Amino acid sequence: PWEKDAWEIPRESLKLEKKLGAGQFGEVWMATYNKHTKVAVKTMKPGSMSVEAFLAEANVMKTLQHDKLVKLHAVVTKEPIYIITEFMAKGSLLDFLKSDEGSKQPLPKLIDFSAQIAEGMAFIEQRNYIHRDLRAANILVSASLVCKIADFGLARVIEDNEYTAREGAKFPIKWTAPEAINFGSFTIKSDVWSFGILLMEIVTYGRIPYPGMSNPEVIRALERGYRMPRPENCPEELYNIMMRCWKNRPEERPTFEYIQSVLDDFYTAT
Amino acid sequence: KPWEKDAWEIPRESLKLEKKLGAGQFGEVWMATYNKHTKVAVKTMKPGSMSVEAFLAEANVMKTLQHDKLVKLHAVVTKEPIYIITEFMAKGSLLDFLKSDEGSKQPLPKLIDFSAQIAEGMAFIEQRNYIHRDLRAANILVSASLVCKIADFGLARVIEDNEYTAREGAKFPIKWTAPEAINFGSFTIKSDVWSFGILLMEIVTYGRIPYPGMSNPEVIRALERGYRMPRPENCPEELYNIMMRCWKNRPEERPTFEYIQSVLDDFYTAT
Ligand SMILES: CN1CCN([C@H]2CC[C@H](n3cc(-c4ccc(Oc5ccccc5)cc4)c4c(N)ncnc43)CC2)CC1
Ligand SMILES: CN1CCN([C@H]2CC[C@H](n3cc(-c4ccc(Oc5ccccc5)cc4)c4c(N)ncnc43)CC2)CC1
Repeated sequence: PWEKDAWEIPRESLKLEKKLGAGQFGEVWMATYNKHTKVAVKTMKPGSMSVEAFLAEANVMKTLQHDKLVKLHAVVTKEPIYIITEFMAKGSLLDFLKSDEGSKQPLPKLIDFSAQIAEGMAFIEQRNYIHRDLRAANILVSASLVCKIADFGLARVIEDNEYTAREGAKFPIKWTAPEAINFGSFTIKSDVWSFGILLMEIVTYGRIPYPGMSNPEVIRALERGYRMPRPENCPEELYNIMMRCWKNRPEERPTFEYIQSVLDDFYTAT
Repeated sequence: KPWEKDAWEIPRESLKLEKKLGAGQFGEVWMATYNKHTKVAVKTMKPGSMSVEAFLAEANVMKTLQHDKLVKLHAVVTKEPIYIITEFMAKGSLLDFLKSDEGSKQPLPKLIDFSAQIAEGMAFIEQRNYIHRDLRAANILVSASLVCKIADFGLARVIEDNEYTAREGAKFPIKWTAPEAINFGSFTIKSDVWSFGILLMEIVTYGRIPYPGMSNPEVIRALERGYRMPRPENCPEELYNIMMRCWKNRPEERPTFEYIQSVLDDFYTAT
């Protein structure tokens, strides 16, 4: 139980133990808080995030408490910002699906992963929040194989400046619904499109979306009604959900409440 | 057979509009036949979009801007509303071509070829102390043999701002326009250079929107803080370096089109 009164904490309360990896806009560490609590710490790169803007958003994030969302524990306000969360022992779902243990998960387990993520996104949907960067790399997996959504809303507070431009694409074209690419219209419905791509990621154990296709080829193909074909070992029930998520009109995409209910039914059937 | 060089102001009756090519904000464009034998394009301006006297004054400058990489301005019709008669370009706009089945398959050397052709045309405009004012892939035309020609050069200056054109939305697009042109109406050959950089990104991405995922306010504030579009997939560093030169904050620090044309010509043969 993280101490409820510990929100803005000093940097010295954290002992960074092990570097888990380096991303575009920050690094993540396994750490010990106050000599006793194992946590994860995301240290943002200098210039990636404003303290005032992040804190204003992080005070919304921290209220998004749900079993399928990574728990946001604390922050460090000194530059550059630290984000302190629960530690997830099996890392990202993308890495897990491409590991020895995760590549062997049977189809019912894959459906269960998808249903867990859908339940978390249904919570975000009910709370009138938006993830903005849903993909398997932003799903974390616990020691007992519970999937939790990470980085919810974080893309909104990563600044676009000379420092972050050096790091490349902020959002990946292949996961992003057409209207957010073309019009910056990020909504829960653009999250629904991304969830469809994530579902394909899960069923393919982490294959790149649209294999063999460049980003321009993906955009133009989607405009002509192309959608990723159903791959091997993908049940039609699962593929049909993906196709619903990839409707061209955002308003015609299903709710996450609908998605979770259908995924839950297909889990028990499998 | 080439256009006759004393047929400038022509009667509307000399034109047979054959097929509408598309409807724009301030006018429409038609494939037409002139005098029963000459295939042309006709841009018919919407009523209220242009003054006949102001247009004629500018059109008499535009018609002297004759160059292989600029669309040839043949004739005009002065009765309201104005018609602009030019050569016909069989593959339409470069933006549409890059998003078509055939144009989406153009190899990288061809994309560099297109860039160098446009740069050659802009170097001519630069040498003639003219200003395009609305350079983007939508305003480049492509011929049957894949020659790229610059269209609408100078036309934005004679589109009126009134109750009629205000209903058509934004006159110039924010994400294509140099900051000093947005902020102070400072349209120069150097703001064209900025726009050419955005056009070069359009070409290498086969027509993607500039600044994907970003609103217009987000683009303006990001640029003020040194953000520039990152190098995309399958964009050589040579080409991206030219874009970055075009996007210098200070206009006088942007290269000339004579420089851009020479560097793109070098990179073309290398590819
Ligand atoms: C080749 N791989 C190497 C490992 N790389 C990544 C390294 C960091 C890993 N990682 C990332 C996280 C992690 C930590 C904090 C965080 O911040 C927010 C959370 C919610 C809302 C807003 C912000 C988001 C994510 C993580 C973790 N908590 N517990 C355990 N591991 C974690 C996820 C994998 C991925 C590529
Ligand atoms: C979805 N698409 C549908 C097609 N839309 C456009 C429709 C009009 C097309 N189009 C436009 C032109 C065209 C014609 C006249 C003209 O006027 C000036 C030229 C130079 C200087 C000043 C004025 C400018 C451009 C065109 C063409 N010449 N020959 C062949 N096609 C042409 C270019 C594409 C673009 C959007």
